[PDB]
Amino acid sequence: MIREERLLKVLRAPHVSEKASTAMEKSNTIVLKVAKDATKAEIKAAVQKLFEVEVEVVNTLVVKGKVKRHGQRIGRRSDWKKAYVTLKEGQNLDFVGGA
Amino acid sequence: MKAKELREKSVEELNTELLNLLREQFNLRMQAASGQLQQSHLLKQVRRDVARVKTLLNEKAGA
Amino acid sequence: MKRTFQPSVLKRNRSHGFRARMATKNGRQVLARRRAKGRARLTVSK
Amino acid sequence: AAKIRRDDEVIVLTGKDKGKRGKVKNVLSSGKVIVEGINLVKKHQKPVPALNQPGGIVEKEAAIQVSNVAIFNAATGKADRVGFRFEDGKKVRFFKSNSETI
Amino acid sequence: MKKDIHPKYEEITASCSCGNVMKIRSTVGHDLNLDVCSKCHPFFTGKQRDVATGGRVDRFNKRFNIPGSK
RNA sequence: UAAGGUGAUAUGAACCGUUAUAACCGGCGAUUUCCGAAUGGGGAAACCCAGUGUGUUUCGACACACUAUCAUUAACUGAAUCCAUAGGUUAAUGAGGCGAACCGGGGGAACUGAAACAUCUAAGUACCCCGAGGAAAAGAAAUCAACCGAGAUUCCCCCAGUAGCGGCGAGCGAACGGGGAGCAGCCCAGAGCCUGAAUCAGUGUGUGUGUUAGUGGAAGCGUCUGGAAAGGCGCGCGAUACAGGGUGACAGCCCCGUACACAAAAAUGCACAUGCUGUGAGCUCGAUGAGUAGGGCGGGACACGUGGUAUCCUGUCUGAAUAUGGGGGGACCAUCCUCCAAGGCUAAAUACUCCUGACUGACCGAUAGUGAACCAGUACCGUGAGGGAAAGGCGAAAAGAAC
RNA sequence: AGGACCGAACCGACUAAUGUUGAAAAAUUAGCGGAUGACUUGUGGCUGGGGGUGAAAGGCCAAUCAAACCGGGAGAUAGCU
RNA sequence: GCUCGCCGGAAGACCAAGGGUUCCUGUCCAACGUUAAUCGGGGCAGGGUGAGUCGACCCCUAAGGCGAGGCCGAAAGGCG
RNA sequence: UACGGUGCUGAAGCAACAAAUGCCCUGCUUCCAGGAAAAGCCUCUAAGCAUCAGGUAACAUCAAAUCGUACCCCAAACCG
Repeated sequence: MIREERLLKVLRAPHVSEKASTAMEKSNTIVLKVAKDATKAEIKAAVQKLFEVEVEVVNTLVVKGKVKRHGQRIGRRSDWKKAYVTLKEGQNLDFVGGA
Repeated sequence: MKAKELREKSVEELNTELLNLLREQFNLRMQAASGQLQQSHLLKQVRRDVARVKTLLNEKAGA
Repeated sequence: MKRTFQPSVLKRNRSHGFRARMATKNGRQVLARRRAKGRARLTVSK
Repeated sequence: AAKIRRDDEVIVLTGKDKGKRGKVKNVLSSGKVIVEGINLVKKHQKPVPALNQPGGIVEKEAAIQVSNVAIFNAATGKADRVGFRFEDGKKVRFFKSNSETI
Repeated sequence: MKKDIHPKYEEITASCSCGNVMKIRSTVGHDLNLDVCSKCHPFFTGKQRDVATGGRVDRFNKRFNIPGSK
């Protein structure tokens, strides 16, 4: 499957939050982050051919994250964008854990 | 190998090496999982080789 | 009476609009004297 | 770019440490050329709370720039500018104006 | 645009009825159409009648064609 | 070349690397997160969706390829109309996009020095609009004169502030005459003989030598005073190097400038020597595109602002003759002169210093100078259209509260 | 039925009263109507200079416009201490 | 705890003027609260607001933009 | 017990009475200033297919096309 596609710049690290605990019960609703070209189309095809595992449904999130670092009121905002995905029912973290 | 040491090669990394070379950024580069006394920030100090193909392929396809 | 200062986007098309500050020649000298020659920035494009 | 090749002995003479002698230095882009660290008594910093607060008071960065005595040998600190001839193919190492090269 | 065999004219100059007054004179505004032209159509052929005033040594080309051609 | 470096102004930390790609300079080339100037169509600047293809895939789809308005020539196509023409489907190619200002087109003011303001000056400047290149506008004589003559044009001192016009008002403001700068002639309307012979637009080559790396590049010690003696003396030496300012000061003496010897990949300056694609050369014989002008009345810029009237213009209209002359002789016409047939082409002199490069400063040394030292056209007012600041500057070593 | 008589915030504008040394170029407290329309009421594109809609006003129109918030004419005229 | 208040056409609700991410807490005093100052969106260390169906692409327009060819046009620009 | 909660488990479970700001009512009435167009809803053919193609149905699936969603209101980060 298609290897000339936007996946190569479009992921970031996983996002580690408490919902890897509280929300993951009889399936795995885990948190991710993704970069500036992430329309849902490019986040859909990525996980199965990059990380070796297979998801149902993806949700995608305009998080407009205000920052300051200059001492005098200002700085940057980034692309920031969070995602959610669905590591299915029972395969959880069974060889390695990306937290 | 700073790219320039492998130039003899019959094909370029878009043949599937492009992903074996880039998986680390999304699977290991998080808090301390790629290291804690030995590694830190990899992608320019050493691993800058991968970006260089993206001119070269345009370079070669025309030669 | 309803004085005065406020922000909005849709009201920029006859008065405050960057492509119209280049479309009109009257704006075009300002635009260069304000950034391209004026050593500066605007960036407020939103 | 300096053509004098970093293994070498120098002193301070363009300042009150007049006479203080040492070799190789520490050299980077825009370095103040600190001889061998010929400092006296000058504090270090205490930001950390834990067991290791830097007890130091000497050898931190103390300046006298470029070179005022063209590599010492016996006495005398000229000529600096003089650029010589072939020794390495791609570069040239230098000594001073009566002794050819190192 | 009306006389186009001799290209254009709207100048702005005046009628001096009491010293150099700015009562503008030169703005033409009168139009005519239609003549039996060099093939078959009694065609849209515009004038004032100027053009046709000027028509007394042409064979339907040597002046007429100036805007016809390019 | 010569060794260190990761453009930074928290440097914490990785990680290249002193063998000849670690960065970084430089010739040329290559790079697309979407807008895009942007262009299938849409526009509330950062687009949101049409069209049709392509290598190939875990056969989900994919990263990607290309289109428009014009000016101009091929091909196919095609009306109310035998025919004509118009209008589409392509094929090709370049410009439409962007400059402060010059320059060509014209516009373009109001009041205001005139002691009144409906002449003028104001003012061809505010701007706004349109062109197309670095130089232009020009320019090859219905030019100027007295019979002496001059030669595209006019420039430069003049003559002159002369002639010369006026609410007789304030402004505007020539030319000839002399000295000079200058100091040369063709081509069609076209056939022939001649025939890569003269030029240049291009596009590769060698030198003659540029552009910049690489190559370089000067003198001294002691002593009394001494945080730095780089002052003072001594002259122990110095000079086409004694800019200016840096190094903690005042340094011929260390400098960094000069003065001088050596030298590049690879496009490529310009001059030539050439080479490949394209041009026209030589010498006869032919050749002659009037709606052009005239007036009679308007609008006119002209040295002449209404007036008797002056062109070369311009607009409703009218309307000849080929140099066996008359268009005109800065009133009108003699005597008689000069341009010349109304198509196109010319070496020199003028301006724009974008910015960056060489040298002078009874010029700016932050009450300023290009809005400009900044990183200040940036923020303190703006329904805003944007007017733009109060503002020079610790100082061996951030040597920046050890203790 | 009637621009009814008498009804809520969606209306303006009578004199005061604590509005003038402002909460304020305008709004106020126990009060008080025009009661469904000669009503006012809101996103935005047509009125872009000597304006341009008229319950017809010299009031408007940025809040004090008989032409101002423009700075380019222009550091104008100047009988002006 | 103990006794009562203000908004009573509630500063109850979700979100449209884009100004935008400065809500919860973990912790804080200038760069501020004309009092204390523990609180004030002050302000800082974390992170964040999960939309195939919400509404706007769409097919769609009354008013109104632009618009082939054009009636015209000083250069501008006007109306369709 | 991390003093938020979550861990284990669990009653009862019927009818009357009275009014909407809302549901039915693009019903149905009453009065006239006279309440705007392409569509879904529902079907007629034109061509041209025409032993071909189309559409409607049981059930099997995949695509579900860049935002925004945070604080905030008959109204202190709008404006004043």
